[PDB]
Amino acid sequence: HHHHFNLPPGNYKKPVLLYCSNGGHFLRIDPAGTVDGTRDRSDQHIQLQLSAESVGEVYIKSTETGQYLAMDTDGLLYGSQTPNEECLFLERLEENHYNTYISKKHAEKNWFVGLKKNGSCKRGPRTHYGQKAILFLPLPV
Repeated sequence: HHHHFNLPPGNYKKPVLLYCSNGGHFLRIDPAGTVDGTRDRSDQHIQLQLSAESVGEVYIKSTETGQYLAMDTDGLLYGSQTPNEECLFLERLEENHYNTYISKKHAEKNWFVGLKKNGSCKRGPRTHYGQKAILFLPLPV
């Protein structure tokens, strides 16, 4: 393990919005496979369903399009039509409160899912422990 194992409470029984407190955006997976954040809670591409592959390891899927959130070899988030190794994330508790998602494939490099204040996704190498961009709260739909 390259990381701690403090896990968040709550389960995967229902779909959630992944809210980034950094700029106040909900994680959005566009039908074209594009990923970013939006502040519009009426958007139909921010509803996500998480599922556990192993304890603490999850897939994050758009309920609207069925796409899986994934992080590519250069650190960019994208929507994948099929589940692959780039779609698994280590879900952890952070600052005793928030949920963070580390790319399993690139866990040794500490590449996180994160949104900037302007709503754009952060590239894996630009993320790290301590940033506000990596902190999410799973709000009920």
